Amino acid sequence: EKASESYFMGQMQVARTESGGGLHLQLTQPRANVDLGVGFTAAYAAAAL
Amino acid sequence: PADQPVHNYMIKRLDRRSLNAAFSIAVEALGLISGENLDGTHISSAMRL
Repeated sequence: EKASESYFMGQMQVARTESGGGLHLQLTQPRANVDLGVGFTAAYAAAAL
Repeated sequence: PADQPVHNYMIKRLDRRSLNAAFSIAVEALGLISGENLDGTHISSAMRL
């Protein structure tokens, strides 16, 4: 739909952890969503096979 | 015969100990404090306080 889902982007995060073969840099970011309109706002179509 | 003014000499040792304490801080509230990305309104929000 023209605007079906709301959507919020959080703030990126870093996470260091020392190791032998160098360094691990797991980088994460949290996000959120919610629908607004009453009724549905999307559909399938099993088009081809 | 008279007496002389006596005196003694004492040697003492310094016994060493040490105390420690600790706290923490939550990853979610890390960048909320030092993060200089917050431009205009989050710098005086309620959650920052």
